[PDB]
Order: sequence, then C-alpha cells, then structure tokens
Amino acid sequence: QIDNESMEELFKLSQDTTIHTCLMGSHSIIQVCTAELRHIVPTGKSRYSNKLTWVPPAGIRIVCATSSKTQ
Amino acid sequence: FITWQQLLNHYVFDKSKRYMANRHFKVLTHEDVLNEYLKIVNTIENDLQNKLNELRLRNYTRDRIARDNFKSLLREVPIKIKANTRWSDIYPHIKSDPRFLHMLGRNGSSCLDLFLDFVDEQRMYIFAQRSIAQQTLIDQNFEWND
Repeated sequence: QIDNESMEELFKLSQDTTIHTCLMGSHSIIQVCTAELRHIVPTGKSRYSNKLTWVPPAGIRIVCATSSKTQ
Repeated sequence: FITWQQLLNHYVFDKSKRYMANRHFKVLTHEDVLNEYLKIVNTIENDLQNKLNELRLRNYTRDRIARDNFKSLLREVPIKIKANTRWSDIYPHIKSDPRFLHMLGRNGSSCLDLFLDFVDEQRMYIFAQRSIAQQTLIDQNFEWND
C-alpha cells in the first residue's frame, strides 16, 4: 500500500504467480493468475471481495493476459 | 454413402477425363473403374482406421502424451498423492480437471492403470526415504561398553 511518506504492507492470491492485474471501470480490480482469475472489488478500507472467479478453458495454465480500461 | 453409380454420377456429370481414361487406355478395363474405386476406398478406410488410432508416421498426436499429462494432473490435483488413496476417490477430485476427461474418455481402464502406476512409483520413493532414515539411525556409533 502506497501513501505519501507512508508505505505499508498488507486475501487476493498469494500462492500463485500473477500474470496480469488491472483496474476495471471505477472502483474495481481484476487479478489474472496462471491457474485461475480473481475479480476483486473494494469493501470498506483494508478489505476486498471477489465477486467472481474464472478458470481458463476448464483447468489449464493461462499463457498471457492483457487489458483495457473497461476491457 | 458412396455406391458405384453415385460415384460414377459425380464423374459422369462432369465428364471427367481421369475417370474416362480407364475406358480409353488399352491396359485398363472400363469395369476396372469400379475395381480402382473399391480399392481406393478400402485403402483410405484402412489408413483412416490406422491414422485415427495408431499413426505410422511421426510428429502428429497419438496416445502416450495423454499418460504424461494425466500423471502430471494427479500431482496437480493432489500434491504428494497418498499411497492409501484409491482410484475411485481420486476420480471425483479430478472430474473437474478437463485433462482427465481427455484420458478417461478414451479408456476407463487406462485411467485406473495410470492411477496404479503413479501411486506405486510414489510408494517406492516413500520406502526409499524410510529405509535411508533407518540406515542413518543404525550407523550412529553408540558403541555401549561396561
């Protein structure tokens, strides 16, 4: 976590490498990892909640991920 | 789906010179057209049966690999698969895994055989670590006296 002069450390997925991550629209995040995705939204202050999670085809290793603002 | 009259009608209609050539060359017979067509269908069918099941070429897509992906998939679904876990309890865990659907949908027995072979290799490695541990314990020079 980043703030002015305040740099601190903190859910999500810490057990797998992250191919990609990006912000979607307003106040939403998605984290794409090799095995599965995560759709994360902010809740409160230090909390976040995944509204949905994806597999790849049905259970493979995702090669790559890219994104746009809403896409 | 192909009778000789239908195969002929396709080539009778277009008036195809390669078909007609059998009637025009003196070393071929006009009824040899049917013999060639039967032999070409029989060779194609024989080669489709061999190709879709057992390829006689190289660098394609046969079986084999499905075992390597399945043996890997069993390490992926449970890390360090227990030597007392059975083939019928590992199957509902991996029924989510599509990799298994590729192996099971070819042969139900080969899945059980690969479950036995993978678990048996782990059980041998589990014995070797235990026997090496017992050997290191006995090698300790507690030469008791008095």
